[PDB]
Amino acid sequence: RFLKVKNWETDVVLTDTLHLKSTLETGCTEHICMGSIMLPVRTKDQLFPLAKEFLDQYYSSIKRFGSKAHMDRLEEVNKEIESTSTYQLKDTELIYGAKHAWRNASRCVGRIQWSKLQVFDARDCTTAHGMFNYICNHVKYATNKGNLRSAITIFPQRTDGKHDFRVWNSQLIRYAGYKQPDGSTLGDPANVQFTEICIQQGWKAPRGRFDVLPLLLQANGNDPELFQIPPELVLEVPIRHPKFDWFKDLGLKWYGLPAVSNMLLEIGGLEFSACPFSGWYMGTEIGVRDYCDNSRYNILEEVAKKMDLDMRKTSSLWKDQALVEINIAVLYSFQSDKVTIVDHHSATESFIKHMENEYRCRGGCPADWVWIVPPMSGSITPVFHQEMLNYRLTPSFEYQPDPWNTHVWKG
Amino acid sequence: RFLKVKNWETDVVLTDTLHLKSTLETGCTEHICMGSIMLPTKDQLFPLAKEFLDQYYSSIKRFGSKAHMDRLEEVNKEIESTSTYQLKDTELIYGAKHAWRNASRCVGRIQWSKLQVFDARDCTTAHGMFNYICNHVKYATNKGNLRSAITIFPQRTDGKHDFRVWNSQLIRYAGYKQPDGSTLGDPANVQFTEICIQQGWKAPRGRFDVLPLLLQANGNDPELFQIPPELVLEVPIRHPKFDWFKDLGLKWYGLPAVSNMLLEIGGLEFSACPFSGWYMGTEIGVRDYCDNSRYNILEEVAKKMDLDMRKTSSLWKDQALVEINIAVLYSFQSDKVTIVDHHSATESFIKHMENEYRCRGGCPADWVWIVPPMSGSITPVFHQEMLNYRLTPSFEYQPDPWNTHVW
Ligand code: HEM
Ligand code: HEM
Ligand SMILES: Nc1cccc(C[C@@H]2CNC[C@@H]2OCCNCCc2cccc(F)c2)n1
Ligand SMILES: Nc1cccc(C[C@@H]2CNC[C@@H]2OCCNCCc2cccc(F)c2)n1
Ligand SMILES: C[C@H](O)[C@H](O)[C@H]1CNc2nc(N)[nH]c(=O)c2N1
Ligand SMILES: C[C@H](O)[C@H](O)[C@H]1CNc2nc(N)[nH]c(=O)c2N1
Ligand SMILES: [Zn+2]
Repeated sequence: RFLKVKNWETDVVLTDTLHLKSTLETGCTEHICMGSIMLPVRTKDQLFPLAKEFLDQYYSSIKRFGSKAHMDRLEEVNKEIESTSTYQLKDTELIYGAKHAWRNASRCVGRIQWSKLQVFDARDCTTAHGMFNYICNHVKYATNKGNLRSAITIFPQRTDGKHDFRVWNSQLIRYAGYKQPDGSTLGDPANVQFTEICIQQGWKAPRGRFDVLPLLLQANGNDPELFQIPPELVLEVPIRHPKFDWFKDLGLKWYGLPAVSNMLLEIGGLEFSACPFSGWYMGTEIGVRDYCDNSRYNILEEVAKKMDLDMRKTSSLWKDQALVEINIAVLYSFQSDKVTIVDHHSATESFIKHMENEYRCRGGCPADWVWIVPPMSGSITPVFHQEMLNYRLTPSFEYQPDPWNTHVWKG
Repeated sequence: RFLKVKNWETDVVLTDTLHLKSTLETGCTEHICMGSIMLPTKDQLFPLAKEFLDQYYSSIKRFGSKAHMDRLEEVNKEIESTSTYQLKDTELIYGAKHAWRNASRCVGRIQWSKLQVFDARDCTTAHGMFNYICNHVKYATNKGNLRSAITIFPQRTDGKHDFRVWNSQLIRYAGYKQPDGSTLGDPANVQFTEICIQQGWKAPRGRFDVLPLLLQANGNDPELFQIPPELVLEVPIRHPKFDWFKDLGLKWYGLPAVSNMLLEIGGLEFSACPFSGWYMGTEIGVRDYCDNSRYNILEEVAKKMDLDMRKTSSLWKDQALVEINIAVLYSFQSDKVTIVDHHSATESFIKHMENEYRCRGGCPADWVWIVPPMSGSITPVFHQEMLNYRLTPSFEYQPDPWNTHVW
């Protein structure tokens, strides 16, 4: 079967055949669409078929499908599964797998970059201290003094689900949040609960608006342990505005390295529950979401106050006005300090070209419109007008529940 | 079976059961989501009629009453004999209000029960259609104090005798291709603007020429009529701070009135059913003015603002977009023509959702259309999970008639 997507701005029509390779379920049915729902121990039995699909994909990509080397590898993996109930990926397979999870990530606007990914193999890691060292190195390599490079660090896979490696932080670098007795929050409201766990674990909190959280790291299913990232490894940008000189006195800064640490990487049936990865920011993630969400730093009022905007009626678009200025400041600040950042115009335009290329060479590009369209100025970006098909390919990145909800405390 | 929706800003969780009454198909499967795709007999008619009359009699609290049973028999007898049936006035009013209530792409449904219904089922000619339409336009406009309305022409029969309004909206501006290579006026309507000239319209060939109506009665060839200019309320666009803005020569019409959809009530198909409410500001200022394939005015506005258009990262498009939208709202407000901003509209829709969850057990909603085309995440709808499903009565898209009609 063949499915068409249309771009309503250009009349370009594309044909999807790749969706035929899709296995996992979407959440949707013929009766209900769940496209805006945020979240819609394997046996030998189910594992070998998952391994086989994967290795067939891998061997096709290197143009060796059906080769003696392909067949020997199937036999070898088969025999490893029947003997040990699991198997180990070769380095080449791990790299290919991790690149493809990113390529298959339908919510990611940054995928033009998928084939340039530094893979760090951390499968020999055994302790929390080991994990801290690997992560420090990842941070330093990725930051590259402002000239950001994409990377992922892959810790040992799940075995019986009782010995999982996990990073408890949702991102490697994030700011503390402190709920006050009067109901107000200091710092990032998104991180209150995690900040609380850190404090209970023995973190001494500075209690300011921008305290970089400590890493909380779990190796081999053990209770997690705290570590401070060396501050000299944590690149930060003070936010100022090209024309507004009072902007600096708001006291805003942000970190340069966005690095997701709470997802699960699946490759050929194997589950890597600790696989932190990082790229670089699109400006709107900080300027729109982190600064302007009501449940985040929520700076719209204060910025609009200082701007002397008419704040008495929403119909003045004071919020919209202040939002643009904040986002201008973020892009200007990163650019001035030579820290890699991309604006939402350039990022969406590059995504469109990537997507078209993927249709020509791969037969499709799964994409989640709800996420791909930026959270400001939607329809003046070309993605707004782009019909997209969303479906699940493996290898993949998956959401996993926060570990403090599941962990068996050992004491 | 019982599904939950979460708002990620407020933590409010709502439970949906209304979807279990869902009937039509979405386009999506377990393998593929099509959420962002724009277009994804006697035996057949009676279940549809029964389903409808059951919900109608349930709504007036007479489910399983004698009047209920009597009406089901009457409609069944009429189908068996005539191969169709006619709605009581009460059933028409209810059906049309509920089609709006079930419209998952409509942010404005808080208003659903205040809908003036104009029964035009006795219409027989294009001239008749024109008279009903002018009356609709004048009633709804109300000198700027807009009132929601729909006018409903006769239902489909053998399908060779359809009533259709060929315009996509009652009021829209002409579009003309030029030797120059570019486009004058609204590029969205070029094709239609040509069909009108092909039918004998003398086009003024300006930037903002109100199009003629092109009305099809009883499956006949369609005819042209100019809406009396004094009935088309228009708004000149100025900025509260930028003096120069007015010199761009921009204006828009006050009445949005969708005329190309198909209203389905209890299995019956009303193919000409123009309806109207009032504008959310972004439709005009973001989409009509700034879409690249529309009036596409960002380039010119940014130039007057003397912004740095050298690089995309100066956010010059974004700055201009905001001012253009401030102007649209200000102009409408100054001339006392109803308009709603996207903040107030989306806030209203959240309240409507909560009302519908407690009262009805849910609210079908299409997040891709509900979230405004600017400033998405600073409106509350961005953070609201929504479930999308199809209920009847409903409004459905139908293809442009010129593709289908034979002359
Ligand atoms: C290289 C520059 C990149 C840019 C500009 C970029 C852009 C983005 C953005 C804006 C989002 C949505 C962010 C949000 O709203 O939370 C996203 C999501 C995502 N991206 Fe990227 N990305 C980049 C690199 C990467 C890399 C290196 C990976 C993994 C190897 C990745 C995988 C993902 C995944 C799995 C999601 C979904 C996250 C979730 O479900 O929470 N991206 N991308
Ligand atoms: C009272 C003021 C109203 C407001 C502010 C409003 C708002 C909107 C908006 C912003 C859209 C998206 C339109 C677009 O972007 O093209 C929409 C779509 C729609 N609305 Fe409303 N609405 C109003 C009244 C009505 C009425 C009176 C009806 C029917 C009786 C209606 C039924 C619909 C339908 C069927 C759609 C989807 C149209 C399509 O698929 O093209 N709305 N509404
Ligand atoms: N899948 C889910 C489910 C629930 C929650 C979440 C994280 C939310 C999504 N939105 C806010 C927060 O996620 C914030 C982190 N997102 C950064 C993604 C990114 C950008 C650039 C480079 C790179 F490597 C990675 N995900
Ligand atoms: N369902 C479809 C499919 C294809 C095309 C379309 C019309 C397009 C969609 N997007 C722009 C244009 O629709 C025209 C604008 N629609 C106005 C909706 C509205 C607002 C306020 C009051 C009221 F009565 C009606 N619909
Ligand atoms: C409910 C809704 O799905 C949710 O707010 C989504 C919408 N789109 C998003 N898009 C991105 N990129 N990131 C997000 O966190 C969200 N949140
Ligand atoms: C491809 C995508 O579905 C298309 O651009 C949609 C997106 N959301 C929309 N939302 C509204 N309200 N109106 C539209 O015309 C569109 N267009
Ligand atoms: Zn879907």
